[PDB]
Amino acid sequence: MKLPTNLAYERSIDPSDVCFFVVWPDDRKTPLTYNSRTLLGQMEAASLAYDVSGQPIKSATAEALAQGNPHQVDFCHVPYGASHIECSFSVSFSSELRQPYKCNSSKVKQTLVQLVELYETKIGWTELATRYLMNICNGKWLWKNTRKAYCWNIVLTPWPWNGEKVGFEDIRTNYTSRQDFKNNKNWSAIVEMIKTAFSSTDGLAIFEVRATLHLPTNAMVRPSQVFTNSRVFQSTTIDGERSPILGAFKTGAAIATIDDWYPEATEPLRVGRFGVHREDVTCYRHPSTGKDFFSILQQAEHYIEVLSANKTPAQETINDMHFLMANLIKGGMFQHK
Amino acid sequence: MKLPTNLAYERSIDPSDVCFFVVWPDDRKTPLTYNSRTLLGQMEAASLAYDVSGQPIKSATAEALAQGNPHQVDFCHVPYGASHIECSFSVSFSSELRQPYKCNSSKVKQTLVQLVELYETKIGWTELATRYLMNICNGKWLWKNTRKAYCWNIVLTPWPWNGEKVGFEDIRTNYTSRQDFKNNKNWSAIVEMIKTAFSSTDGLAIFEVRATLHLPTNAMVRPSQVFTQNSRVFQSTTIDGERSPILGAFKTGAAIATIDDWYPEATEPLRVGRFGVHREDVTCYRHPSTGKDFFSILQQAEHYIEVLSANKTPAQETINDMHFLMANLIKGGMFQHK
Repeated sequence: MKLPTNLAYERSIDPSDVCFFVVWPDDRKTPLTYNSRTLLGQMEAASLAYDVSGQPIKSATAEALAQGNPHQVDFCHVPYGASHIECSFSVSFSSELRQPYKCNSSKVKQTLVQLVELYETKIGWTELATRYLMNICNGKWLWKNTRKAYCWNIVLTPWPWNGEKVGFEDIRTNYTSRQDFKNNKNWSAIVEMIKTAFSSTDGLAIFEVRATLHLPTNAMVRPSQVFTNSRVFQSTTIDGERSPILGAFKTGAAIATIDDWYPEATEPLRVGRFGVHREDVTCYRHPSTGKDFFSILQQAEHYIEVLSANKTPAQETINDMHFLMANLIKGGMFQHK
Repeated sequence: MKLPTNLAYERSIDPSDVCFFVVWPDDRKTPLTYNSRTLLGQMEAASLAYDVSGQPIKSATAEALAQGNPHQVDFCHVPYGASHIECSFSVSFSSELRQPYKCNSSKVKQTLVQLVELYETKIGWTELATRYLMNICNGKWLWKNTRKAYCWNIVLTPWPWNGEKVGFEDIRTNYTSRQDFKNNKNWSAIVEMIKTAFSSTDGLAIFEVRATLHLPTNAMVRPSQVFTQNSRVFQSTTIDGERSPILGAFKTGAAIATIDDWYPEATEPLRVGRFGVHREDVTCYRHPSTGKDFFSILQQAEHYIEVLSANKTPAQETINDMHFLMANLIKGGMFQHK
C-alpha cells in the first residue's frame, strides 16, 4: 500500500503539565520554588587535558589543571520542615484513532478504518489500555523522583464515574507486577473506561491524577528542563511564584513507554516510528529490520485477511498490530516525497 | 443565463474575533496568555529514512536517526487554580442578500431579486435560520475546545429584545438534537429575529454570545493560528497590556456556516461555499462535473422561478438546491467570470 501525499492523525492521549507542591504539617500547601546558584568544580572534561587524537596537550600543566571551573545551575530541593510533595496533572483518552485527521486518498482511509474495527473485534483494546494505565498508576510520569524516595501514592479521579476515588498506596511494595494492579478493588472499571473511549465515535474518559512523594530530609527534586546557566528548568506561575513543572510532552512520553515488541526486547521503549532508545544512541526497529512503522503500514492490506480469518493470529504478527495501533494513538504526519 | 461582467454580494452574517478569559474563584477575570517553548522530539518524517521511491536511504544509519530533532511551538494552557474560561464574541444578521451589491445587468438583478422574494414566500426562512442559530447556540464556534471538556454553557444576549438573557446549560447532555433546542423557553422568539432580519429591507438582529468552558486541571486550549523556525504560531490581540489568543473572525464565520448537507451523498455537513470542499479528505463534493456546484445552479435560476410560482409542492431534490442557492448569497462573494 502506497503512502498518500496527505496523511495525518491527531493524538488520542492528551496529558498536561505536572505541578509540584509542598505540603506542610498542619496541612497547608505551597508551590515548590527553585533558585539558580553558581558552584565550582574541578576541570574534568577530557578536552582540557587531551587533544582529539589522544596524546596529552602540553599547555595543561599540573598547576593549570587544578584551577577551578565555575558553573551555574538551577537547583530545587524540598524545604526543611516539609511533610511531602503533591504532584497533579490530568489525562484524556479520546477516540481520535478511529479515522484519519487528513487523508486525500479515499482508498487508504477505507483500509485504515477497517483495521481499527478489525483489531477492536479480533484482538481488543484490553492489552493497550492496560499498558497505558500502568504508567499512570505507578510513578512512571514521576521520572527520577520515584528513585530515592520512601514511598509514593497515586490517587485517581476518573470523570464519567460514580464515586470512591481510586487509590494505589505504597508502590515499590504493593504494585510491582501486572497481577498486583488487577487485585485492586476497582481496576476493571477503569480499564473498561479506556476501552469504551477507544471503541466509541465520541469517547471521552478524563482522569485527574495526583501523587504524594515522601522524600528524605532536604532532598532533591528533578523537574524537566529547557532546550537551549547550564541547567535551566521549565516553569510556570502558580499564585505569584515561579515553580518547576514536568512538561506536557515529557509526561506523554512516560505514558507511552510500552514498546517491547522490537526483535530483541528487554526494556520497554517510548512508542515512535523506528523506535529509538536514548540510553544507547541507536534505533531498534531500523528500516533494515523491516519492523518500523512504515514497513508495517504498507502491510495493512495483508493484516486484514489475518484478522478477518478465523484462526487465532500468530503472536508474532499481532505484536506488529499492537505497534501499528500504538502509533495511531500517538498520531503524527505520515506523508512522503 | 450567462454570468455578467460584474456581480458581487455582501455577507449577511458578520462575526467577530473570540476572546478568551480566565475566571478565578471569587470571580475575577484575567485574559488568557501563552508562551513559546522549544521541545525535542524524535526524527520521524519518512523523508529522513526513505527516499522518494521507497528504498531506505543509506546515510541514515541507526545512530544518525536517533539523534534528536528540536522544534518550537506556541503553548497555551489553563492556569492551575482557575475555575473556568469565558469566550465572548458577537454576530449580526443584516439582510445583504436582498439585492446584489454590484450588478451591471438589469435582467440578472431582477431575476436575483425575484428569487429571494419567491424563496421567502414559498419556502420561508425557517430552515436556514434554524441551521445558522444552532451553530451559535452550541459550541461549534469553539472548534476543538469543546472536545475533552467537562461541560460548556452558552448565554445569548440579543439586541432588539425585551429582557431575560437566553441560556443553554450543559450541552453534550441537554442539547443534542433539533427538538432539544426547540424545547427551550425562548427559541421561537430568536428564530423569528433572524427571519425578520432576512425578511426586511433593514433587518438588524445583533447577538452577544458568551460561553463558559469547564476544562480539566491544567488543560490545553486550541486557538486559531497564523498562515505563515516556529512550528505553531497562534493568532493574537492585545487586552490590557497582555497578548492573548483569539479564534479569528473568518474562522468563526466558517463555523456558523457548516450547514451544507445537501451534496449528493451527504453524511457530514460542509462549510457553505461554491463547489463545497471538505478539508478532511482533500476533495470537492459538488464538483462542476456533478452539476450541483453554485455556478450550475445560477444558470437554472430562471428555471427555479416557475417551480416556486406554481401551486404544486416543490420536490425535496429541487428545494435542497434552493437552500444551497440562498446560503451562498448569505455567504456573499464575487460571482464574475472571464
